[PDB]
Amino acid sequence: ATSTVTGGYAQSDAQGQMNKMGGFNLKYRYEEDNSPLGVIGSFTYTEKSRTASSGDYNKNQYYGITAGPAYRINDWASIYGVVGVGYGKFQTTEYPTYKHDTSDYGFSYGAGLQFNPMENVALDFSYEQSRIRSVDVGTWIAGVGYRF
Repeated sequence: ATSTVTGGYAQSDAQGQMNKMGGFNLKYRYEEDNSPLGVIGSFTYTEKSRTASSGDYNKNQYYGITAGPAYRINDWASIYGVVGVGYGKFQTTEYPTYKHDTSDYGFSYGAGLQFNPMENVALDFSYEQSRIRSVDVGTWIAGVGYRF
């Protein structure tokens, strides 16, 4: 009741001399009447398969937490806007100790369309933009969920 479970897949665009990335997203939503908006929170984790040479594989991970108000249109015209914080960090494989890891945060903004009936048959699609340092992020997500 008054809860939603959605899972989706994200693809992130690569800048020249780089590779694409994949992300998994989980979302929770609260059910609200017309006059208060619905609250959605999403957690995203980025992953990349190992690359040639074991010197640098899946070293970099990205974490993002976003929150925003959904507006429910009875037609398939629903509008959601969300803002989050995303950061990247390098983690040690296990034993090889070194002091080269770095961390940086950026602000992401996204918008999506939503059409939902009861049960799993509700779908949402959103695009997210990360603000432009020497690498710029473009992410498209598609998720499916159910309510109560």
